[PDB]
Amino acid sequence: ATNRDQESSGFAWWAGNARLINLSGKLLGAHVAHAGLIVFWAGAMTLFELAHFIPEKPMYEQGLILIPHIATLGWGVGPGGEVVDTFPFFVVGVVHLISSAVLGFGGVYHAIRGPETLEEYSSFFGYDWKDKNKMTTILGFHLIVLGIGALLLVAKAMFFGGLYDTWAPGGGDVRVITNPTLDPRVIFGYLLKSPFGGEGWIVSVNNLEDVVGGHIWIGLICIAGGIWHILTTPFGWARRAFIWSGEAYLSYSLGALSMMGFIATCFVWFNNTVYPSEFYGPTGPEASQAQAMTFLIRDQKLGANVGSAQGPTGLGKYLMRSPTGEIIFGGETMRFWDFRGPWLEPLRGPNGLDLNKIKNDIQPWQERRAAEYMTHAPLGSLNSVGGVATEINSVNFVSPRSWLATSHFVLAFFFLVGHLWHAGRARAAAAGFEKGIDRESEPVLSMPSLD
Amino acid sequence: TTGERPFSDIITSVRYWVIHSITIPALFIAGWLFVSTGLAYDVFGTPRPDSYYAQEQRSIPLVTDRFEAKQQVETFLEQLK
Amino acid sequence: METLKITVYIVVTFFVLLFVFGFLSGDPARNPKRKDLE
Amino acid sequence: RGWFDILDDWLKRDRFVFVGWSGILLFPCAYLALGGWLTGTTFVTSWYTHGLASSYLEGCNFLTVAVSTPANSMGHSLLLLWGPEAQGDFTRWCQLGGLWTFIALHGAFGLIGFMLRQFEIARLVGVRPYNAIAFSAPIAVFVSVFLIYPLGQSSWFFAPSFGVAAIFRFLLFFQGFHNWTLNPFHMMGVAGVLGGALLCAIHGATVENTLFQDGEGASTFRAFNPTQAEETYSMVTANRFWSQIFGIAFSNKRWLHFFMLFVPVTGLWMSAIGVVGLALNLRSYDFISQEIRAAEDPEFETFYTKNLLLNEGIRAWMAPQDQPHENFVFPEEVLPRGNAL
Amino acid sequence: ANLWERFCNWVTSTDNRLYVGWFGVIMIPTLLAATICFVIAFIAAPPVDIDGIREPVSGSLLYGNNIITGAVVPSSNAIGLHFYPIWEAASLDEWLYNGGPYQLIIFHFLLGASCYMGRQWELSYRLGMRPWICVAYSAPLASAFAVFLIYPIGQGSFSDGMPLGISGTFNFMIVFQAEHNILMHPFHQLGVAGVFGGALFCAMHGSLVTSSLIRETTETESANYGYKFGQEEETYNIVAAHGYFGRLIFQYASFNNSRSLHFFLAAWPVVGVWFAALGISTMAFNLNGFNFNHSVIDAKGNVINTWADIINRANLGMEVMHERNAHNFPLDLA
Amino acid sequence: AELTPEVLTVPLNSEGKTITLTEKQYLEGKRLFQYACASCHVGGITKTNPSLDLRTETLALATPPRDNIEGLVDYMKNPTTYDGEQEIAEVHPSLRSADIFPKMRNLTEKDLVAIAGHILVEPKILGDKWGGGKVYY
Ligand code: CLA
Ligand code: CLA
Ligand code: CLA
Ligand code: CLA
Ligand code: CLA
Ligand code: CLA
Ligand SMILES: CC1=C(/C=C/C(C)=C/C=C/C(C)=C/C=C/C=C(C)/C=C/C=C(C)/C=C/C2=C(C)CCCC2(C)C)C(C)(C)CCC1
Ligand SMILES: CC1=C(/C=C/C(C)=C/C=C/C(C)=C/C=C/C=C(C)/C=C/C=C(C)/C=C/C2=C(C)CCCC2(C)C)C(C)(C)CCC1
Ligand SMILES: CC1=C(/C=C/C(C)=C/C=C/C(C)=C/C=C/C=C(C)/C=C/C=C(C)/C=C/C2=C(C)CCCC2(C)C)C(C)(C)CCC1
Ligand SMILES: CCCCCCCCCCCCO[C@@H]1O[C@H](CO)[C@@H](O[C@H]2O[C@H](CO)[C@@H](O)[C@H](O)[C@H]2O)[C@H](O)[C@H]1O
Ligand SMILES: [Ca+2]
Ligand SMILES: [Cl-]
Ligand SMILES: [Cl-]
Ligand SMILES: [Cl-]
Ligand SMILES: [Fe+2]
Repeated sequence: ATNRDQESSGFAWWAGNARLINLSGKLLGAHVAHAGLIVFWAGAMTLFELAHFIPEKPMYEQGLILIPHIATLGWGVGPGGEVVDTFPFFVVGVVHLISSAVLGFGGVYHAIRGPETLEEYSSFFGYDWKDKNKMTTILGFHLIVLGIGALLLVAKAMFFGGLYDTWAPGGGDVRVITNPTLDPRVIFGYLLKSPFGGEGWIVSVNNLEDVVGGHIWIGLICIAGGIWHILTTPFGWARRAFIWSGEAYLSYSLGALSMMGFIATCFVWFNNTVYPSEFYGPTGPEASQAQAMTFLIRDQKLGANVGSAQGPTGLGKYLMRSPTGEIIFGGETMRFWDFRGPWLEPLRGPNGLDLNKIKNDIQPWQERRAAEYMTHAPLGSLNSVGGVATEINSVNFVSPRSWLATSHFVLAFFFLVGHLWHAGRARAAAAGFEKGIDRESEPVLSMPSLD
Repeated sequence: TTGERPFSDIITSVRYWVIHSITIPALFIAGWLFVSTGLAYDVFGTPRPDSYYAQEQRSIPLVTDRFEAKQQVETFLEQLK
Repeated sequence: METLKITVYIVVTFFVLLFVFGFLSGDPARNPKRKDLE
Repeated sequence: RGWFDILDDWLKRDRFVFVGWSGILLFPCAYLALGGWLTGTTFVTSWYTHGLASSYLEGCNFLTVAVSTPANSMGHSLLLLWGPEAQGDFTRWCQLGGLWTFIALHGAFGLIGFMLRQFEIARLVGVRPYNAIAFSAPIAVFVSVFLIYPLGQSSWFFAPSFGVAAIFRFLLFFQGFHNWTLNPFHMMGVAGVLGGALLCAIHGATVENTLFQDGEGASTFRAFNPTQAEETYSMVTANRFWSQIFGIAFSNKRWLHFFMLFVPVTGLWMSAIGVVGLALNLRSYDFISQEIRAAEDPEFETFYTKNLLLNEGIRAWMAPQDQPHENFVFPEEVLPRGNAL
Repeated sequence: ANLWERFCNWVTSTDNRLYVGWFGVIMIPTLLAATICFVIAFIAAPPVDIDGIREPVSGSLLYGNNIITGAVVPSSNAIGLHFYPIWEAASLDEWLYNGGPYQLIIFHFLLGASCYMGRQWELSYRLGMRPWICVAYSAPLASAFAVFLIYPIGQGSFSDGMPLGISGTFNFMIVFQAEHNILMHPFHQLGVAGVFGGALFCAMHGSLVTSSLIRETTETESANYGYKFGQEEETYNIVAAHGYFGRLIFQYASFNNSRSLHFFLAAWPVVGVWFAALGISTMAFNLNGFNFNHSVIDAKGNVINTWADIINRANLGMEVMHERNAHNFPLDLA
Repeated sequence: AELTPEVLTVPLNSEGKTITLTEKQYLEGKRLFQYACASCHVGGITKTNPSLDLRTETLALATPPRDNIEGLVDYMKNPTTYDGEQEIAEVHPSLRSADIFPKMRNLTEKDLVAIAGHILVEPKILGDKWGGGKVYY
């Protein structure tokens, strides 16, 4: 039983997987088996959601997070995001579940049956962490794989049905993308936008052309980069900047994933293009705006002139100006004037909300949508009591946006912590004092006093 | 050590489990029945779901007199017909 | 305000550059024990 | 070597659970406080004292069960089972809140018992009794909050009830009615608790990160021997690190650990003094200069006046259900409310 | 050596009275700017329209505040999450009315404290130390992020971020309870276990070590003089302290391993506070405390109040009174 | 106190006829009301127009009367403004507008009766809480 106790390995049971660092075969096993866990949950969770799914209820009233992902890809839904066929959901679930058996098979094999190290078995599959060439090669392989994935999204969008477009003219619908955005000024344009209000960095992408073109770019970039890293080896400056060891690489990736986690938190919280509100429920900004819209409509029906109605503070009760002058909804929702949504934009003119359009052009479907979104705001308790914290039990509801955002903030945080942990440790181990200070060679004792 | 038998010894011994595979379920069932027979309600004076209010009453039976409190509660209970 | 903005932009860029180039300047080697970490 | 000394012998035998003379006070009182809390939260109502459900039997969960205080009409009655109120009737006694005084009093004597235990074992083992001394802060908190505070008020009713949500209510009541956050004694309490937490964290982490390599393991816990004579971490390195990071550093270990005793203990004692004041409604509720200015000047606004508006809300909206003995009926039209909400 | 090499050697020097380092290169100016702006504002800033309703709140000393009431007031609700640096204002007077100082201060501070954490890693590396003190520091830091950045992002405005002042902090807490029932949230409860527990173990450790100090002094001098800085011998008898505590409870509830014990001392409050931060950071997206309002019902259907419902009444008072002129519609949706 | 046949006896129509609901009907009523209505009408109020509540007195002064089973079933088929003057199926869930309010598609006549019965019985249980809003929480 090689390296399977503290004495031989140096690692206690609670750090047991650290015993795998230089056992590439077993480590392979751990990784493949874990991939199997991921795929397993995707499939099983999908089948669970589908069993618990009532087609004529909004997805977001049913605690669904995966079916919305499938539906966004254009599978199983029609105009307005109405479910017209569940079978694609069923397929996604079943095929993932079946695939997890394969992955788990390979993982268990490599983990407790196969060659514990791969280097004597195969020079192709074996590796040394310190071998910069091989490391960048495997990195290359996987970059090519990722690019291929992004290109699969592109292919879905352009050649196999299209995507769900909440912005489609005449109403949200599945649409084939025929003219993806290829101009780098726009694509990287997003990358150089401020993350602050009214800008929102990449989180602000608001049309499917930009999304598809983005994935075209990312796909080519990843494939090119992958080839590049297969054919090259780190340059001198890189060599001198980094720690080259398993734990170091792990730490780099932990940093990356923490970053991605925070980004996804903001994506699901603000964006309603790749997270359509039809499936995920309205955003916080969206529901606040929707309340304003709802009472503007009600009161104006009762005969109120909403353009001239002065509220208690002196600001408009229904309508006011943004700090740069655009006409926007009044009350606290003044904070959310950067919100943009298919049900509100027809009332928007060049200077913002248009009073004539507001007076004459509001359709019943808009009233409906604003009422729906206002009454499904992403607020709710841990035991899934919908509404403000003072609300009485009655409505079983917490928004998918809340679930997704909170879960991924938590994970991104602990992953930042993990990055600090493993980076600090990788530095200490590479320098050789990760186990403590050498009593006979205590560095501070050879330093001059501070005073 | 302080002279007692190690817990590791005891709880992994056959005899321990011969004893406690009887005594633990016995206790569990006893408590179960303490609730299911309704005895708990009567021992502790806790209202059953139908004994918080009389049918058309909506006023809490709050105790308002220190020394005749006992009689107050008794009257309150009679008020459930 | 424009002079203020330009000034701050130049300052921030200066310090950021110091940070990056500094950590690029053989930092793993800047420890008491094993210096050869390239 | 007479009966007293034989008894002393037996009480002080080195067994799995040490007994001691102090054990005679401690174990029955601690056992009855814990058992009383569990009995009450499992089976006992608060219908007749508060108009509340408070047990598992009634449908409450871990967060919402409590052994609730007695009716306000009970005043500060000891509420003994054989007393003039319950008159020996166990069921009525439960319905009147007898378990509350039962738990508070047996709890108080159990705490005396435990601190006596700390003195006794310290004397027996030959150490200084600084652990007992430190435990005086828990005593001060329990006595000021569960005994002195309600004794200053109308009745045991306004003591904290023994339950999670019940305690949360106690907190919110103290904000609304006492403006307790404004109180400099509570603030010193906060500084002592948060500062205690900080010292706990920073000391533990510092020791763990200035360890000497005393073994070959990458898991470093085994490289310690309780019998060893050497420091297991470097105080000199620790001192240089914090000196260069924070400007100042401990250099004396004895002082370090005394300070760790001093900060949270002192914090809790100060908070106790504040609650003793709240027993008499002797609050730090207002700043008089603030109020004179704001009364005369309808444009003057600070976070202090904002928070009093919040307090006024808490009082008006919580009082009728929280204080049922008062029979409050606040018509809709008199409830303080901002626009729309 | 060239000028840049010399400069690097100085920056990363282990002999500076205060360590600079590359993180320090960012930390020092940002903390200085945050500090200076904070002090000037706290003394002299005019009233700030925090809630964007032209109702300016006075935070500074010169404008009617004391130490307890004063604050640097969060930026206007009108600004929301927009970036509002000095050069976005038409004038310093506009900047001040809209709460520019708040944004300048909290951004410079969040950056500076992040770099403080990094700097803790950096010096641990220069001194040949193990690296994880910075991880302990990540807990208070995460908390700061939670109340100054994450909660504002989630609610769509820096006007709902914590005020830089004592009473303002209490304001933040009370409105938080109204809108999230944070008290009934298990992550806040883990936070309380974290700091109550941290305090407890602080006092406990302190008292145990102090109680087992080895006699090295006379009764007319402080026992502290019995320890000398850098002595190799431990200054207390851990076997005696363990004998004591182990008898106080029972033997196997006590730590005989000092490393294990100090690791506990670090882990408990750090993890607890991590959960406090995550509690704020997730109520930032309105996943709130447990709601057991009207959860117990009798046979007819009458509501039987629990302590949770009383809590709910208090929260209602807070809700209906807070920001009394800012709401025009019945639901407070952020 | 109990959920008695008398509590569950509610006006069938405007002409003084009653109908006694079963306990299964009461439970179905609460379930269906939560399913199709509570998102706006939780506790007997109306979130998107708080001026109109589901109190029995309010429903009695509605046009046509809505304080009986027939009136409520009709409302769920063809909802009107309070004065009976406008049909509002286009902005209010109804069988007539099941196409745009899809949760109404699987509601049967039996379901409508149960929802109606819930709306009538619940104030008999909760009193002023029903339609009361936060003041009465
Ligand atoms: C996703 C989580 C995960 C994965 C994939 C692994 C994987 C691994 N661990 Mg780690 N570990 C984990 C979590 C995980 N661990 C956790 C949570 C802890 C703390 C409890 C540890 C503590 C730990 C220690 C202390 C050690 C390991 C070791 C190992 C390796 C060898 C295991 C072995 O030989 O046991 C043999 C086990 C058996 C013979 C029992 C059967 C195990 C199989 C895998 C069960 C498969 C069940 C599955 C349903 C079968 C499906 C079949 C179907 C597809 C046909 C292996 C690569 C060891 C190592 O590093 O060796 C060098 C080692 O010493 N682990
Ligand atoms: C891809 C992500 C990743 C990978 C591959 C690793 C890998 C490793 N970590 Mg790292 N780590 C990570 C992320 C990761 N970590 C994150 C996100 C954190 C922040 C918490 C850490 C913090 C951390 C510390 C402090 C340490 C490691 C250590 C290690 C090494 C041993 C781990 C082990 O055997 O644990 C065995 C597994 C366990 C003991 C199980 C832990 C139980 C968790 C906490 C329960 C989580 C609750 C769950 C999510 C929900 C409840 C479920 C329940 C109800 C059933 C191994 C190289 C050790 C090391 O330094 O080795 C060099 C070590 O001391 N990691
Ligand atoms: C990305 C993660 C994620 C998200 C956002 C969701 C979201 C949801 N799930 Mg899903 N699910 C997940 C992963 C996730 N799940 C996993 C891993 C499983 C397998 C256990 C499931 C299995 C599952 C089932 C069977 C069901 C759901 C349901 C739901 C819905 C209700 C959730 C609820 O009430 O939670 C309750 C909240 C909790 C239990 C709190 C969890 C708090 C954790 C333990 C804290 C962990 C902190 C950290 C990780 C620990 C680190 C330790 C530290 C020291 C380092 C909601 C949409 C329900 C639904 O409506 O389906 C239609 C439902 O029935 N989920
Ligand atoms: C994913 C990571 C991964 C890696 C790096 C390896 C690597 C290895 N495996 Mg393992 N294995 C894996 C996954 C992996 N396997 C899985 C998923 C299973 C279950 C089927 C197994 C079951 C398995 C067994 C039973 C054996 C190995 C063996 C080997 C060794 C010989 C490889 C060879 O020469 O094949 C030659 C390569 C080919 C014939 C080409 C493969 C064509 C592929 C599969 C087409 C599909 C490609 C596509 C990208 C798949 C995407 C999947 C993704 C969507 C999840 C090599 C070290 C052997 C060994 O260890 O001997 C001592 C061995 O006996 N593997
Ligand atoms: C998984 C993705 C991945 C990873 C881990 C790597 C890793 C690496 N790359 Mg590779 N690369 C990749 C994908 C990847 N690459 C792709 C897709 C391409 C095609 C575009 C390339 C093209 C490429 C080239 C041409 C080179 C590398 C090189 C390297 C090596 C050093 C790079 C470095 O120091 O980064 C650290 C990053 C920097 C030092 C950049 C400057 C620092 C600034 C301040 C970063 C600020 C970014 C900011 C925080 C991000 C916010 C958003 C932003 C848009 C505003 C390292 C092994 C170098 C090498 O040694 O090749 C052999 C090299 O010359 N890569
Ligand atoms: C040493 C452990 C201990 C201590 C300090 C206490 C203390 C208390 N108990 Mg608890 N109790 C205990 C163990 C203890 N109990 C045990 C083991 C049981 C299980 C039987 C109980 C069961 C119990 C119940 C059911 C109740 C209490 C109550 C009380 C409180 C009132 C007691 C009282 O007034 O006594 C008065 C008696 C003395 C102080 C004895 C002194 C005797 C003197 C010194 C000698 C002279 C006696 C004389 C010769 C007798 C002549 C009698 C003649 C006139 C007829 C007090 C806080 C009451 C309470 O909490 O109400 C809220 C209550 O109802 N206890
Ligand atoms: C290594 C290791 C580990 C881990 C492991 C793992 C992680 C594994 C995994 C594994 C896996 C991952 C597995 C999986 C499997 C799967 C399966 C086996 C499946 C099956 C399926 C089926 C059979 C289906 C069915 C169906 C259909 C088809 C239709 C629909 C419905 C149903 C569902 C019925 C541990 C930690 C223990 C430790 C030791 C070492
Ligand atoms: C898909 C898509 C898109 C696109 C995207 C893109 C195109 C992206 C890109 C991106 C990118 C392009 C990214 C990048 C990043 C980078 C990073 C993240 C970096 C990092 C770095 C580092 C980390 C470094 C560090 C350091 C320093 C600083 C100093 C020295 C040392 C060292 C090296 C350590 C859009 C939006 C249009 C739309 C949607 C879809
Ligand atoms: C009051 C009174 C008394 C006393 C009594 C007693 C002493 C009792 C006891 C009682 C008891 C002594 C009871 C107990 C109970 C217990 C229980 C009920 C438990 C439960 C548990 C659980 C539920 C668990 C949980 C958990 C945790 C804690 C953590 C881990 C995880 C888990 C979740 C598992 C006398 C007669 C003198 C007189 C009259 C008055
Ligand atoms: C916007 C961010 C900027 C991105 C810039 C990306 C640049 C990528 C290539 C960086 C080149 C690195 O170049 C780096 O700097 C100087 C160049 O004299 C060197 O100079 C350093 O050498 C040694 C290394 O031990 C140090 O002790 C010494 O203090 C210093 O002179 C570094 O060893 C070199 O690796
Ligand atoms: Ca290569
Ligand atoms: Cl307020
Ligand atoms: Cl509003
Ligand atoms: Cl009315
Ligand atoms: Fe210590």
